[PDB]
Parts: sequence; structure tokens; C-alpha cells
Amino acid sequence: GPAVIASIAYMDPGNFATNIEGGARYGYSLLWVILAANLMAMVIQNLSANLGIASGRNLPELIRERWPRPLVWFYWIQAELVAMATDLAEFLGAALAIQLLTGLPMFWGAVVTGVVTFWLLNLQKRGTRPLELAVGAFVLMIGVAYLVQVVLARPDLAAVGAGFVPRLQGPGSAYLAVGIIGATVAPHVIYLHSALTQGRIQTDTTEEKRRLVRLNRVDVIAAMGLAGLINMSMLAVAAATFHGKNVENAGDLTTAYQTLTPLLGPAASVLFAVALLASGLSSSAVGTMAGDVIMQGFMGFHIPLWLRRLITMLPAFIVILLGMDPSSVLILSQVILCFGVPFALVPLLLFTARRDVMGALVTRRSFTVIGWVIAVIIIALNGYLLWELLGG
Ligand SMILES: CCCCCCCC/C=C/CCCCCCCC(=O)OC[C@H](O)CO
Ligand SMILES: CCCCCCCC/C=C/CCCCCCCC(=O)OC[C@H](O)CO
Ligand SMILES: CCCCCCCC/C=C\CCCCCCCC(=O)OC[C@H](O)CO
Ligand SMILES: CCCCCCCC/C=C\CCCCCCCC(=O)OC[C@H](O)CO
Ligand SMILES: CCCCCCCC/C=C\CCCCCCCC(=O)OC[C@H](O)CO
Ligand SMILES: CCCCCCCC/C=C\CCCCCCCC(=O)OC[C@H](O)CO
Ligand SMILES: CCCCCCCC/C=C\CCCCCCCC(=O)OC[C@H](O)CO
Ligand SMILES: CCCCCCCC/C=C\CCCCCCCC(=O)OC[C@H](O)CO
Ligand SMILES: CCCCCCCC/C=C\CCCCCCCC(=O)OC[C@H](O)CO
Ligand SMILES: [Cl-]
Ligand SMILES: [Cl-]
Ligand SMILES: [Mn+2]
Ligand SMILES: [Mn+2]
Repeated sequence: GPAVIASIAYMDPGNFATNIEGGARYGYSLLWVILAANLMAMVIQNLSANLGIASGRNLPELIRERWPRPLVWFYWIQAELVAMATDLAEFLGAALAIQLLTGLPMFWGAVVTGVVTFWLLNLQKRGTRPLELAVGAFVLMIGVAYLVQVVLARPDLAAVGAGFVPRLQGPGSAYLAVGIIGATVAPHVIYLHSALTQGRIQTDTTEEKRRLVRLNRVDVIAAMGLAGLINMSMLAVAAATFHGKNVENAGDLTTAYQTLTPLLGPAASVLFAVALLASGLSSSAVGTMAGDVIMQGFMGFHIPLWLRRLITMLPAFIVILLGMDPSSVLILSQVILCFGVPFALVPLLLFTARRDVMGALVTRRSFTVIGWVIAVIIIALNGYLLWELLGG
């Protein structure tokens, strides 16, 4: 199912870190963030998909051919920082799941992750098909587990209802709300989702274009709606499990399995870690593939795929060697990703409103306004958080 495959692709280790920590530390009060970020991602990914259908090119390619060279260089560098921050959460989340399963130190967990990710890149498309379905089964069923657990946990519905009213409770809640937006509105997909759509036309004609826009819109919203229900459920179960109970290391990903213990029993620790590992390995390989496509779109050339894989591993090993907490840096990476969202939105909103780019598929003037409002909101939230990190 198209809703199933995309919800699994969007459930990266960054979502696990932000949902568990969000519910455990702030209860249900951040449910409106997940709902809002999911609705924003619906509009943004629809524009990114409609850009590839109408133009036949991805967003990095259109920037390379239309904007002045120094601006293309700056946009390539910031998209490369998005690449490292995206891979940092996924590569480390897999290494963390290795520790949750085997007990190896985080350094060796990254070594095992590095060997698997290096080997996973050499595989062809026909060899990874059973693996893409395998990782999907693990992540999907864990998502359904939280959907069932959010009912069985009997959440305080008075607190659940109030959590959908936007309330930012200081700087700490703004830090985690920004991380949830970055974990939902993935800037790496903003550049990439155009490349998945480019060429999806069977044969060039306006009729086929409006057909694929119709199909993509239904599939994206259905998947996002499912991913949003799972994310809200995982945060709500984390709130019912830890919030207010003063549990040692609550919100951390090493104790997140306790959210599914009343449903899974002794299997909650293995099933959660296996899902965290599968979510980390698949998203780290896809992101590495996407980063290479993004560089070719911006610069017309790329570095060897093994070299890109080696460079993205360096921040993960350094964080491990520094003794930093894995769950905390996963959240930090999503916060940095949220600062890359407005940079990706500006060319997206500008290109999807041009006839020489979209042809007959120019975005409705209303949705262009909504897209700019989303950009101003995320800029304000990123500015609101970055303000209190300097004092205010
Ligand atoms: C591929 C799927 C199967 C997974 C197998 C990975 C394949 C590559 C393993 C390389 C060595 C990593 C194995 C662990 C490192 C060996 C040394 C070790 O175990 O060290 C433990 C000690 O506690 C530390 O001080
Ligand atoms: C917090 C902010 C609230 C967010 C509000 C949520 C609105 C729900 C929108 C869902 C998908 C929107 C799809 C928009 C598709 C626009 C396509 C268009 O305008 O036509 C162009 C042509 O069809 C091809 O490019
Ligand atoms: C935090 C976001 C990412 C941080 C990014 C920081 C670096 C910005 C990139 C290049 C410097 C400005 C462009 C100059 C280098 C591009 C070479 C070029 O094509 O143009 C040269 C000159 O600027 C023609 O006027
Ligand atoms: C299109 C049909 C209407 C959409 C159906 C939902 C009804 C609420 C309206 C918009 C949702 C977003 C706004 C809801 C949040 C209240 C307004 C707000 O943002 O302020 C926050 C809070 O009230 C400060 O204390
Ligand atoms: C491509 C990005 C565009 C570049 C443009 C701006 C870049 C700034 C990025 C991140 C600043 C935020 C750093 C967050 C560091 C906060 C450390 C922390 O742990 O915060 C704790 C929180 O206050 C309670 O838990
Ligand atoms: C068909 C295959 C289906 C079965 C496959 C999954 C079954 C998992 C079985 C044993 C869990 C091994 C872990 C030992 C018990 C863990 C329960 C627990 O309390 O967790 C402690 C935690 O590891 C401390 O941090
Ligand atoms: C991160 C700072 C710079 C890191 C860079 C130094 C690390 C090199 C060490 C081991 C990798 C060696 C991999 C060898 C792969 C062989 C592929 C080859 O033949 O190289 C030609 C070209 O790279 C493609 O065709
Ligand atoms: C704190 C609140 C934010 C503070 C920071 C302010 C940033 C505001 C960003 C966008 C405003 C609306 C911009 C709408 C631009 C529309 C441009 C357009 O439609 O086409 C013109 C294009 O430049 C032809 O090449
Ligand atoms: C890198 C991606 C993000 C770019 C980062 C841009 C940072 C600065 C932009 C906007 C400032 C944020 C404005 C926050 C809104 C609060 C300011 C305000 O209006 O104060 C309220 C009232 O005036 C007092 O009583
Ligand atoms: Cl242009
Ligand atoms: Cl409460
Ligand atoms: Mn994500
Ligand atoms: Mn930890």
C-alpha cells in the first residue's frame, strides 16, 4: 500500500526520539505540534511532488539551471548540512538499537552499522526488495502497536484534548516542538521527493500530469494521516507511561520499550529495538542515496558513494567518543533540520508558482499563500527558539 510504504519511510529514528521525549517530559501538551507539522508536511510534499510532475526536474536541478552560481553553491552547502544532520540521527539510531539488542558499546554499534550500511549500498535494487518489505513489516506493526496501546493505556482525555490547543511552555518545549517539526517536515525529502516524481509520467501530456498529481495527493495525505496518528499515539503512550511518574531516564530511547510492555510483555524490548534498527538502517541508506542525488542536482557532479558514506559517519563516531547521550543528539539533529526547512521552501514556493516551470500545473494562488504562511510560521518558531537559546 502507498500509505503503508510512505509512513514507514517517514518513521525515522528522529521521530522515535522526539515522540518519546516529548510525551514523557511534556505530557500531551505537544500533540498540536505533531498535528500541525503533519498538515504542513502534506502541503509541502504535495508541492515538491507537483514540481517533479510538471517540470520533470528535481528542486536541486532547477536551482542549478536558473539561479546564479554563488547562490547555487550556498544552497548546495546547506543541503549538504541537511544531509549530515539527517544521517546523524539515522546512523546513530541504528547503532543505539544494536546496543539495545546485543549490548555492544556504542562505538562497536556504529562499526556494525557502518559495515551494514556500506554493504547495503553495493546491493542492487532487486536484492533490497525483500529487505524493503522486511523493514516495512517491523516498523508498520510497531506503529499499529502504539495505535492499539493508546486506546488500552486509558489516557486522560481531558489532558489529551487540551494538548491540541497550541501552548509553548517555555524554551524547553519550544526546543522539542522545533525538533518535532524537523522530524516530520524532512527537508531532505523536500529536495528528493521531486526526484521520485521526475519521470513518473508514462508519456508527456497535461492529462497524465493532472492524473499523477491526483494520485500523488491521495497517497501522500493517506500516508501522512497514518503517520500522524502513529506519531501522536507514540507521544501519547509515552505521556501515559512516564509523564508525572518521575521515572529514571524517562524519554530516553533505552527505556522507551516500557511504553509497549503492557501490550507486548517481555517482547517489548526486542520488538522496539528491532524496529529502531530497521528504521535506522533503511533511512540511513536512502538518505545517503538521496544526498548523492542532491549533489548531482546542484553541481552536476558527485563524489564517490563510498566517500560520502565515510564522511557522514564521522559526526556519529565523534559524538560516541565524546560520551554524548544518543537520544539527545537525535533530537538535536531534528532541530537543526528544522532550520533547513525555510531554505528549502523558498525555491519550492517560487518555482511552483511560475508558468515557465509548471506550465498548466501552476499551483493554486491560495495554496501558494498557505505555503508562505507555513514558511513564516517555521521561521518564527525557529527564531523564537533560537532567541531563548541566547536569553529572552
Ligand atoms: C552483517 C550482519 C551481521 C552482523 C555482523 C557484522 C559484520 C561485520 C562485523 C565486524 C566486526 C564487528 C563485530 C563486533 C566487534 C568485534 C569485537 C568485539 O566484539 O568487542 C567487544 C568488546 O566488548 C569491546 O571491548
Ligand atoms: C498549519 C497550516 C495548516 C495547513 C493546511 C492544510 C491544508 C490541507 C492540504 C493538503 C494537501 C494540499 C495539496 C495542495 C495541492 C496544490 C496543487 C495546486 O494548487 O494545483 C496545481 C496543479 O494541480 C499541480 O501542480
Ligand atoms: C548555514 C547555511 C550553510 C552555510 C553556507 C556558508 C557558505 C556559503 C556558500 C558559499 C559562500 C558564498 C558564495 C561564494 C562561493 C561560491 C562560488 C561562486 O560560484 O561565486 C563566487 C562569488 O561569490 C561570485 O560572486
Ligand atoms: C477550515 C475549518 C477550520 C479548521 C478546523 C479546526 C478549527 C480551528 C481552526 C483552525 C485550526 C488551527 C487553529 C486552532 C488553534 C486555535 C487558534 C490559535 O492558534 O491560538 C492558539 C491558542 O488559542 C492560544 O492560546
Ligand atoms: C541548515 C540550518 C540553517 C542554519 C541557520 C541556523 C542554524 C542554527 C541551527 C541550530 C541552532 C539550535 C541549536 C540547539 C542547541 C540547544 C542545545 C539543547 O540541548 O537545548 C536544550 C533545550 O533548551 C532544552 O532541552
Ligand atoms: C516467533 C518469534 C516471536 C518471539 C520474538 C520476540 C520474543 C522476545 C523474547 C524474549 C525477550 C528477551 C529479553 C529478556 C526479557 C526482556 C523483558 C524485560 O523486562 O526487559 C528488560 C530489559 O532488557 C532491561 O533493560
Ligand atoms: C573524511 C575525510 C576524507 C576521507 C577519505 C579518505 C578515507 C579513505 C580510506 C578508506 C576508504 C577507501 C575506499 C576505497 C574505495 C575504492 C574505490 C576506488 O577505486 O577509488 C576510485 C574512486 O574513489 C571511485 O571510483
Ligand atoms: C517572524 C516572522 C517572519 C520574519 C521574517 C520575515 C520573512 C517573511 C518571509 C516571507 C514573507 C512573504 C514573502 C512572499 C514573497 C512572494 C514573492 C513572489 O511571489 O514572487 C516574487 C519573486 O521574487 C519573483 O522572482
Ligand atoms: C534558519 C531558518 C530560520 C531562520 C531564523 C530567523 C530568526 C529571526 C527571524 C524571525 C524572528 C522570530 C520572531 C519571533 C516572534 C516573537 C517576536 C515578537 O513579535 O514579540 C512579540 C511581541 O511583540 C512582544 O510583546
Ligand atoms: Cl526563477
Ligand atoms: Cl496532565
Ligand atoms: Mn522523519
Ligand atoms: Mn540514551
